[PDB]
Amino acid sequence: MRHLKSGRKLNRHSSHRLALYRNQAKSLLTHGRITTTVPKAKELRGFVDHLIHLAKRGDLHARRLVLRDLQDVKLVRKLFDEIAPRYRDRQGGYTRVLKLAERRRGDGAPLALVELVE
Amino acid sequence: RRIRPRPPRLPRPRWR
Amino acid sequence: AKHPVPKKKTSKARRDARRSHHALTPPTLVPCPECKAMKPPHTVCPECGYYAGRKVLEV
Amino acid sequence: MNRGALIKLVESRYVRTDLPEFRPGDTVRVSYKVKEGNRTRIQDFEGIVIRIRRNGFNTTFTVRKVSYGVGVERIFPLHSPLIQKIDIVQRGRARRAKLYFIRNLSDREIRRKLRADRKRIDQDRAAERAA
Amino acid sequence: MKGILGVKVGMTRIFRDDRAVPVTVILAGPCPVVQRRTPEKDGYTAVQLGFLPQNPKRVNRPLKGHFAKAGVEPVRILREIRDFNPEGDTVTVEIFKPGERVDVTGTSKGRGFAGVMKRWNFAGGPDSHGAHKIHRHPGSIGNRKTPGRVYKGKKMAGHYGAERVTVMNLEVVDVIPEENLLLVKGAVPGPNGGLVIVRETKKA
Amino acid sequence: MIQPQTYLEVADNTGARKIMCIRVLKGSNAKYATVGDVIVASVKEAIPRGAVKEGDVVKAVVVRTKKEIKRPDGSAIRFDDNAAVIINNQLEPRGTRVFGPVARELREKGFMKIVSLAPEVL
RNA sequence: CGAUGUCGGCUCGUCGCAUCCUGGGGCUGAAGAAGGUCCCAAGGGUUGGGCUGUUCGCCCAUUAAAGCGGCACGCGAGCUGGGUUCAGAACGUCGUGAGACAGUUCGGUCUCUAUCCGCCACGGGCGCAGGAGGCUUGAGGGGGGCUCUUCCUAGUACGAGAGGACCGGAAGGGACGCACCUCUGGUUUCCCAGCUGUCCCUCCAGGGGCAUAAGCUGGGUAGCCAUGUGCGGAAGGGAUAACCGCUGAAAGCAUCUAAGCGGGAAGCCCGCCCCAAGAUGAGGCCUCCCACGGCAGCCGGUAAGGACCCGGGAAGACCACCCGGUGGAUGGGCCGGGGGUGUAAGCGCCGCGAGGCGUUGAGCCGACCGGUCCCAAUCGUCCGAGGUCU
RNA sequence: GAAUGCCGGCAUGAGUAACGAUAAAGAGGGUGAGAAUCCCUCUCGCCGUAAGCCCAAGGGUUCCUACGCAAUGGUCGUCAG
RNA sequence: CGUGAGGGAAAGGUGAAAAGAACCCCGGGAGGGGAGUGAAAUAGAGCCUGAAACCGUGGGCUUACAAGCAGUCACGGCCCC
Ligand SMILES: [Mg+2]
Ligand SMILES: [Mg+2]
Ligand SMILES: [Mg+2]
Ligand SMILES: [Mg+2]
Ligand SMILES: [Mg+2]
Ligand SMILES: [Mg+2]
Ligand SMILES: [Mg+2]
Ligand SMILES: [Mg+2]
Ligand SMILES: [Mg+2]
Ligand SMILES: [Mg+2]
Ligand SMILES: [Mg+2]
Ligand SMILES: [Mg+2]
Ligand SMILES: [Mg+2]
Ligand SMILES: [Mg+2]
Ligand SMILES: [Mg+2]
Ligand SMILES: [Mg+2]
Ligand SMILES: [Mg+2]
Ligand SMILES: [Mg+2]
Ligand SMILES: [Mg+2]
Ligand SMILES: [Mg+2]
Ligand SMILES: [Mg+2]
Ligand SMILES: [Mg+2]
Ligand SMILES: [Mg+2]
Ligand SMILES: [Mg+2]
Ligand SMILES: [Mg+2]
Ligand SMILES: [Mg+2]
Ligand SMILES: [Mg+2]
Ligand SMILES: [Mg+2]
Ligand SMILES: [Mg+2]
Ligand SMILES: [Mg+2]
Ligand SMILES: [Mg+2]
Ligand SMILES: [Mg+2]
Ligand SMILES: [Mg+2]
Ligand SMILES: [Mg+2]
Ligand SMILES: [Mg+2]
Ligand SMILES: [Mg+2]
Ligand SMILES: [Mg+2]
Ligand SMILES: [Mg+2]
Ligand SMILES: [Mg+2]
Ligand SMILES: [Mg+2]
Ligand SMILES: [Mg+2]
Ligand SMILES: [Mg+2]
Ligand SMILES: [Mg+2]
Ligand SMILES: [Mg+2]
Ligand SMILES: [Mg+2]
Ligand SMILES: [Mg+2]
Ligand SMILES: [Mg+2]
Ligand SMILES: [Mg+2]
Ligand SMILES: [Mg+2]
Ligand SMILES: [Mg+2]
Ligand SMILES: [Mg+2]
Ligand SMILES: [Mg+2]
Ligand SMILES: [Mg+2]
Ligand SMILES: [Mg+2]
Ligand SMILES: [Mg+2]
Ligand SMILES: [Mg+2]
Ligand SMILES: [Mg+2]
Ligand SMILES: [Mg+2]
Ligand SMILES: [Mg+2]
Ligand SMILES: [Mg+2]
Ligand SMILES: [Mg+2]
Ligand SMILES: [Mg+2]
Ligand SMILES: [Mg+2]
Ligand SMILES: [Mg+2]
Ligand SMILES: [Mg+2]
Ligand SMILES: [Mg+2]
Ligand SMILES: [Mg+2]
Ligand SMILES: [Mg+2]
Ligand SMILES: [Mg+2]
Ligand SMILES: [Mg+2]
Ligand SMILES: [Mg+2]
Ligand SMILES: [Mg+2]
Ligand SMILES: [Mg+2]
Ligand SMILES: [Mg+2]
Ligand SMILES: [Mg+2]
Ligand SMILES: [Mg+2]
Ligand SMILES: [Mg+2]
Ligand SMILES: [Mg+2]
Ligand SMILES: [Mg+2]
Ligand SMILES: [Mg+2]
Ligand SMILES: [Mg+2]
Ligand SMILES: [Mg+2]
Ligand SMILES: [Mg+2]
Ligand SMILES: [Mg+2]
Ligand SMILES: [Mg+2]
Ligand SMILES: [Mg+2]
Ligand SMILES: [Mg+2]
Ligand SMILES: [Mg+2]
Ligand SMILES: [Mg+2]
Ligand SMILES: [Mg+2]
Ligand SMILES: [Mg+2]
Ligand SMILES: [Mg+2]
Ligand SMILES: [Mg+2]
Ligand SMILES: [Mg+2]
Ligand SMILES: [Mg+2]
Ligand SMILES: [Mg+2]
Ligand SMILES: [Mg+2]
Ligand SMILES: [Mg+2]
Ligand SMILES: [Mg+2]
Ligand SMILES: [Mg+2]
Ligand SMILES: [Mg+2]
Ligand SMILES: [Mg+2]
Ligand SMILES: [Mg+2]
Ligand SMILES: [Mg+2]
Ligand SMILES: [Mg+2]
Ligand SMILES: [Mg+2]
Ligand SMILES: [Mg+2]
Ligand SMILES: [Mg+2]
Ligand SMILES: [Mg+2]
Ligand SMILES: [Mg+2]
Ligand SMILES: [Mg+2]
Ligand SMILES: [Mg+2]
Ligand SMILES: [Mg+2]
Ligand SMILES: [Mg+2]
Ligand SMILES: [Mg+2]
Ligand SMILES: [Mg+2]
Ligand SMILES: [Mg+2]
Ligand SMILES: [Mg+2]
Ligand SMILES: [Mg+2]
Ligand SMILES: [Mg+2]
Ligand SMILES: [Mg+2]
Ligand SMILES: [Mg+2]
Ligand SMILES: [Mg+2]
Ligand SMILES: [Mg+2]
Ligand SMILES: [Mg+2]
Ligand SMILES: [Mg+2]
Ligand SMILES: [Mg+2]
Ligand SMILES: [Mg+2]
Ligand SMILES: [Mg+2]
Ligand SMILES: [Mg+2]
Ligand SMILES: [Mg+2]
Ligand SMILES: [Mg+2]
Ligand SMILES: [Mg+2]
Ligand SMILES: [Mg+2]
Ligand SMILES: [Mg+2]
Ligand SMILES: [Mg+2]
Ligand SMILES: [Mg+2]
Ligand SMILES: [Mg+2]
Ligand SMILES: [Mg+2]
Ligand SMILES: [Mg+2]
Ligand SMILES: [Mg+2]
Ligand SMILES: [Mg+2]
Ligand SMILES: [Mg+2]
Ligand SMILES: [Mg+2]
Ligand SMILES: [Mg+2]
Ligand SMILES: [Mg+2]
Ligand SMILES: [Mg+2]
Ligand SMILES: [Mg+2]
Ligand SMILES: [Mg+2]
Ligand SMILES: [Mg+2]
Ligand SMILES: [Mg+2]
Ligand SMILES: [Mg+2]
Ligand SMILES: [Mg+2]
Ligand SMILES: [Mg+2]
Ligand SMILES: [Mg+2]
Ligand SMILES: [Mg+2]
Ligand SMILES: [Mg+2]
Ligand SMILES: [Mg+2]
Ligand SMILES: [Mg+2]
Ligand SMILES: [Mg+2]
Ligand SMILES: [Mg+2]
Ligand SMILES: [Mg+2]
Ligand SMILES: [Mg+2]
Ligand SMILES: [Mg+2]
Ligand SMILES: [Mg+2]
Ligand SMILES: [Mg+2]
Ligand SMILES: [Mg+2]
Ligand SMILES: [Mg+2]
Ligand SMILES: [Mg+2]
Ligand SMILES: [Mg+2]
Ligand SMILES: [Mg+2]
Ligand SMILES: [Mg+2]
Ligand SMILES: [Mg+2]
Ligand SMILES: [Mg+2]
Ligand SMILES: [Mg+2]
Ligand SMILES: [Mg+2]
Ligand SMILES: [Mg+2]
Ligand SMILES: [Mg+2]
Ligand SMILES: [Mg+2]
Ligand SMILES: [Mg+2]
Ligand SMILES: [Mg+2]
Ligand SMILES: [Mg+2]
Ligand SMILES: [Mg+2]
Ligand SMILES: [Mg+2]
Ligand SMILES: [Mg+2]
Ligand SMILES: [Mg+2]
Ligand SMILES: [Mg+2]
Ligand SMILES: [Mg+2]
Ligand SMILES: [Mg+2]
Ligand SMILES: [Mg+2]
Ligand SMILES: [Mg+2]
Ligand SMILES: [Mg+2]
Ligand SMILES: [Mg+2]
Ligand SMILES: [Mg+2]
Ligand SMILES: [Mg+2]
Ligand SMILES: [Mg+2]
Ligand SMILES: [Mg+2]
Ligand SMILES: [Mg+2]
Ligand SMILES: [Mg+2]
Ligand SMILES: [Mg+2]
Ligand SMILES: [Mg+2]
Ligand SMILES: [Mg+2]
Ligand SMILES: [Mg+2]
Ligand SMILES: [Zn+2]
Repeated sequence: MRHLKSGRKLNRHSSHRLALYRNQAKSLLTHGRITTTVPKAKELRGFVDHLIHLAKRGDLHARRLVLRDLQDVKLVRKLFDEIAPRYRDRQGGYTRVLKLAERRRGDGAPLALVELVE
Repeated sequence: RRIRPRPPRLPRPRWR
Repeated sequence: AKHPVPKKKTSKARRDARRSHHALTPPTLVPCPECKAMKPPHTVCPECGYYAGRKVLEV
Repeated sequence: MNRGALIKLVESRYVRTDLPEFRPGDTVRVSYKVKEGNRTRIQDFEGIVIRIRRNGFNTTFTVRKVSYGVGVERIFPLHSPLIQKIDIVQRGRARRAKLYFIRNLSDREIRRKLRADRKRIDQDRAAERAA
Repeated sequence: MKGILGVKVGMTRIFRDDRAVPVTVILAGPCPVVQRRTPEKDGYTAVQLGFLPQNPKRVNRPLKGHFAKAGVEPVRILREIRDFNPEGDTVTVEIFKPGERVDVTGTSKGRGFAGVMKRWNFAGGPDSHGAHKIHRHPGSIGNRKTPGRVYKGKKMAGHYGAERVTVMNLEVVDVIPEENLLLVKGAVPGPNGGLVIVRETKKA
Repeated sequence: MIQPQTYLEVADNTGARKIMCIRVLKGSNAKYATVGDVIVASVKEAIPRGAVKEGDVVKAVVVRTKKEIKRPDGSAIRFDDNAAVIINNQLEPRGTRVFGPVARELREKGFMKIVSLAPEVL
């Protein structure tokens, strides 16, 4: 069955699903708002809050750790120097998934937005 | 249980 | 298998009777508390961009 | 209603603190109570801890001896009321947490892969120096 | 015929006389009685117990009216115990002392759509030697022209679990009345956090 | 967990070296023989001029198993091999010594001669 | 014959009883134990191997026993394809020959999609005279039903001895079943570490991709598991079977019977567990709304409730079920704990160096036990009684 | 009214199997009546004795560009052999 | 369609006259709705007539305790004339 298992499969294998999260982390941290299907969005909250949290920490350890996923020294800088300080006083919940009302024409996929909170 | 072996009536269905 | 195959043509009754569950349910919709347009609940109103009091996206 | 807490409560009456700490690789001696016929004695079992699997009260550790040319592994509940005492007899430095790999090893091979944990030995001799 | 509602909490082993006894722990008490079935009124004899207090918001008028005929606070679950008429108007773990034997009733872990192997212990087919796509399949399900049909209750694949299961004659290892706990030697149906029924056994 | 076809080491001076289980003497249809259970076996390898020879059909008791045997105290004990000691129809050892530890379960099953002959009873 | 696929095996069974075992029996050329024989009994059970395509059979080791049979010699729109009907090839044999043989031998295409009935599951609809939320009785039906060993009685009754009980009483097994994950033992697709080659980020260090749909190797939580653990068969009440009687005529005797009454099986009925009021014969109990407006009817607005939508769930294919929706701990984050990995990086020190020591059980860290409104269950909408007649 | 008749039309199975290698996608920005499918960027993955390149057979305008989207494309199409 | 010899279809009808629908509206287009032509526009080009199967909308009667080659005989009920 499935009892007490955590983690959507998203019809991707191990590597592909990790990329899908990473390349969505880069895209969320680049523009601060991306539209996606509701499933991928809900899974995006936790993957990114970890990265934001680690930036809020700030040590060299946390930057190199976040570097395993984001891989972009300039983008990590944006995260630590501009993004993370916005949330020094916030206790988690740095992201937000609100649902949209129109669907994709091609496949009817229901969509939602994911944005970094104020 | 039949003691005299029973011959088959059909050949194996052979690809046309 | 050995290619199952229908025995009798299904009647105009039996195929229509099968389709008794095939009717669609009309989309479930509520008014938007800001602009009053019928929208799906728990979605950002696609006509004014508002949700939960404030504006969220440009429509 | 906290359910791990309730379970933690039930186990409390059986928990032990009196036993020393010891990691995989530590050679050790478990003085164990055995019921042989109509009497009960303290059979000792002395060997290398090759595994320690924690689950709160339900943690257990495995100790491996060589008895008369035959390997013997023995599993103990860490809070068994039949554990009289445990005596650390040597501190070994392992690199892994489970040491099943030492099953397929000669005696010389094991002495190389498991050297004396000098840091935990010196801490041991430094402790026990109480006044 | 004493009985009590409670949730199953988890499994452990205590130690008792140089023997480790596997137990499962049940938060049994306490259960206010909210209606009594009598032969005059209802034809049979049983006590309606309640369990777990509930947010009065979430309880509709008819249900809330039921509690008021008895002066019981809104509770989450209501359940009857048949041929039980306790003296007090609150059943607690105290009605069970160690040494006793109990029957425990609970909703089993649902395995969903179960194939014929997990459900009915069938053997399936070979995994080589020519076996063709029937590795977890049942085999024949009938005969031929006679009877030319499949027997009712023919064991097949389908849903399995999340059904009522009563496991019987379990020793009551301990009772912690201060905590409303109830130890029980062995296995009890249902997952942790599932509502079970503990009754006096029917064995010898 | 000894089942038919399982090879066992013989822990005694009966001549035998390996025996191969062909039956566990535990009633009608028992699946495996653990410590203390009796087995009929076939002598597959044996030293020359022993009390038993290659190809005999002997009985033996399983003294130690490579699957771990559990105990009511909560402990368990596995050995490095599956071993047995050739016995007679009166449960008595057919040799004069036994080699290597034997599980304490033999005593509770009534094999006191073997248990006394051992070097260690774990 | 405009096709009813043919042996054996595998799988899944079910039925019969001319009963292999377990239960109850009468006769015995029945001392006892153990047999023979016949009667009742189909509840459950009836092992694993060697040989041969084999069914069958013989044999090995056991067993309470290793039953015989029907179901298209049950079962190929379930599987197999060793045997047997194709085409190749050879041996013996027959034939001048082409070839042929209940004579051998090697080889040799078994079809993804279920319409109807049937079976396993799961819903939608209406109905059960008012509309609703709970809790229930159980007509009826299914599941289950096995058995061994040792010990006490007692080395007693019995027997020359050898042997060796009835009855009653305790303990421990085998196989099977239901549930369970504390323990034992698995898995644990990215939870941690180590490692090779190559490309890259950013030169060093540190890291990433790829080598599988985990590159590989050592480990591994919860969950799902069995090899692991708990529990089941019964107890018992009743009616009987064969069989044994009581009292007893017809028939002064006798007779278990013709009046009547006892006793008596693992079998029958209740009992145990599970389904169950579509049980249309649609049951019962507790509780909630209630005389709404307009021409056994109709159209509308409502009540108690309900549904929708959303956050979800050891529930689950969808559906259903269960939980929650800010007056909230439902999921996500975050903190604590658990647990896994087994001492991160950075720097210091030691060594020419690969390395080592220390900071340090550190660093990282899925699911488990919790806390915390930081993020997301916003705001709402639609249904929904006014109660037939004697 | 029947010939497993001939031609044609329309049903059934059924909203069912399938939609043609498990190399793999993600977002942002354009275009537009309309976009998962067209263009641009960045990220990610796949081939690299090829899944790159050049020639021969064969094919015969498929090449380039502009304007289009009924049908062809197994979906879509603003794109296209 | 076949390498080739060779095989070998389907496909007729607006109206007397194009007077073949300017212009307006919805639509991206297709398609419609108006206006207009004609004796006639379900003669509007997918065009005389326009059958049947087959699909669908509205209406009347009927149907969720019922056992069937589907009808037929009787009677009752409702709807219509
Ligand atoms: Mg499954
Ligand atoms: Mg499930
Ligand atoms: Mg799976
Ligand atoms: Mg969860
Ligand atoms: Mg993951
Ligand atoms: Mg998939
Ligand atoms: Mg995919
Ligand atoms: Mg898919
Ligand atoms: Mg990979
Ligand atoms: Mg996390
Ligand atoms: Mg830094
Ligand atoms: Mg990290
Ligand atoms: Mg929607
Ligand atoms: Mg589209
Ligand atoms: Mg036969
Ligand atoms: Mg043919
Ligand atoms: Mg087939
Ligand atoms: Mg096939
Ligand atoms: Mg099939
Ligand atoms: Mg049909
Ligand atoms: Mg028809
Ligand atoms: Mg119709
Ligand atoms: Mg039709
Ligand atoms: Mg049909
Ligand atoms: Mg816990
Ligand atoms: Mg050693
Ligand atoms: Mg070293
Ligand atoms: Mg329950
Ligand atoms: Mg199973
Ligand atoms: Mg099962
Ligand atoms: Mg099972
Ligand atoms: Mg098998
Ligand atoms: Mg198998
Ligand atoms: Mg095949
Ligand atoms: Mg095949
Ligand atoms: Mg198949
Ligand atoms: Mg296969
Ligand atoms: Mg068939
Ligand atoms: Mg029939
Ligand atoms: Mg269920
Ligand atoms: Mg018991
Ligand atoms: Mg748990
Ligand atoms: Mg609960
Ligand atoms: Mg030895
Ligand atoms: Mg000794
Ligand atoms: Mg024929
Ligand atoms: Mg013919
Ligand atoms: Mg025919
Ligand atoms: Mg045919
Ligand atoms: Mg046929
Ligand atoms: Mg055979
Ligand atoms: Mg008998
Ligand atoms: Mg008898
Ligand atoms: Mg007899
Ligand atoms: Mg006798
Ligand atoms: Mg005699
Ligand atoms: Mg008979
Ligand atoms: Mg029987
Ligand atoms: Mg062989
Ligand atoms: Mg042959
Ligand atoms: Mg034969
Ligand atoms: Mg016998
Ligand atoms: Mg017997
Ligand atoms: Mg046999
Ligand atoms: Mg049979
Ligand atoms: Mg047959
Ligand atoms: Mg076949
Ligand atoms: Mg066959
Ligand atoms: Mg068939
Ligand atoms: Mg073959
Ligand atoms: Mg063949
Ligand atoms: Mg052959
Ligand atoms: Mg001649
Ligand atoms: Mg000749
Ligand atoms: Mg001649
Ligand atoms: Mg021949
Ligand atoms: Mg023949
Ligand atoms: Mg012939
Ligand atoms: Mg032959
Ligand atoms: Mg070959
Ligand atoms: Mg069907
Ligand atoms: Mg039919
Ligand atoms: Mg059906
Ligand atoms: Mg229903
Ligand atoms: Mg009624
Ligand atoms: Mg009602
Ligand atoms: Mg209700
Ligand atoms: Mg009931
Ligand atoms: Mg009943
Ligand atoms: Mg019925
Ligand atoms: Mg019954
Ligand atoms: Mg029985
Ligand atoms: Mg005696
Ligand atoms: Mg004697
Ligand atoms: Mg007895
Ligand atoms: Mg059975
Ligand atoms: Mg666990
Ligand atoms: Mg586990
Ligand atoms: Mg485990
Ligand atoms: Mg484990
Ligand atoms: Mg990772
Ligand atoms: Mg660069
Ligand atoms: Mg480097
Ligand atoms: Mg690398
Ligand atoms: Mg690359
Ligand atoms: Mg590559
Ligand atoms: Mg790859
Ligand atoms: Mg490989
Ligand atoms: Mg890797
Ligand atoms: Mg692994
Ligand atoms: Mg686990
Ligand atoms: Mg685990
Ligand atoms: Mg088991
Ligand atoms: Mg008399
Ligand atoms: Mg009488
Ligand atoms: Mg008598
Ligand atoms: Mg009686
Ligand atoms: Mg019995
Ligand atoms: Mg019930
Ligand atoms: Mg009802
Ligand atoms: Mg009911
Ligand atoms: Mg009836
Ligand atoms: Mg009726
Ligand atoms: Mg009712
Ligand atoms: Mg009643
Ligand atoms: Mg569940
Ligand atoms: Mg669902
Ligand atoms: Mg769901
Ligand atoms: Mg409900
Ligand atoms: Mg609700
Ligand atoms: Mg609410
Ligand atoms: Mg609300
Ligand atoms: Mg929460
Ligand atoms: Mg939380
Ligand atoms: Mg730890
Ligand atoms: Mg270090
Ligand atoms: Mg370091
Ligand atoms: Mg370092
Ligand atoms: Mg230096
Ligand atoms: Mg740690
Ligand atoms: Mg932690
Ligand atoms: Mg609070
Ligand atoms: Mg609103
Ligand atoms: Mg005719
Ligand atoms: Mg035809
Ligand atoms: Mg013809
Ligand atoms: Mg025509
Ligand atoms: Mg035709
Ligand atoms: Mg057509
Ligand atoms: Mg069609
Ligand atoms: Mg259609
Ligand atoms: Mg469908
Ligand atoms: Mg179909
Ligand atoms: Mg295809
Ligand atoms: Mg499909
Ligand atoms: Mg494709
Ligand atoms: Mg490929
Ligand atoms: Mg594909
Ligand atoms: Mg593949
Ligand atoms: Mg490749
Ligand atoms: Mg895009
Ligand atoms: Mg912009
Ligand atoms: Mg597109
Ligand atoms: Mg488009
Ligand atoms: Mg894209
Ligand atoms: Mg795009
Ligand atoms: Mg694509
Ligand atoms: Mg980017
Ligand atoms: Mg190359
Ligand atoms: Mg190319
Ligand atoms: Mg050319
Ligand atoms: Mg061409
Ligand atoms: Mg081009
Ligand atoms: Mg086109
Ligand atoms: Mg197009
Ligand atoms: Mg065109
Ligand atoms: Mg298209
Ligand atoms: Mg195509
Ligand atoms: Mg365009
Ligand atoms: Mg051509
Ligand atoms: Mg041509
Ligand atoms: Mg031709
Ligand atoms: Mg025409
Ligand atoms: Mg327009
Ligand atoms: Mg316009
Ligand atoms: Mg266009
Ligand atoms: Mg137009
Ligand atoms: Mg017009
Ligand atoms: Mg006119
Ligand atoms: Mg007109
Ligand atoms: Mg006309
Ligand atoms: Mg006309
Ligand atoms: Mg004309
Ligand atoms: Mg016309
Ligand atoms: Mg209508
Ligand atoms: Mg109609
Ligand atoms: Mg009716
Ligand atoms: Mg009826
Ligand atoms: Mg009818
Ligand atoms: Mg009839
Ligand atoms: Mg008829
Ligand atoms: Mg009449
Ligand atoms: Mg009439
Ligand atoms: Zn709005």
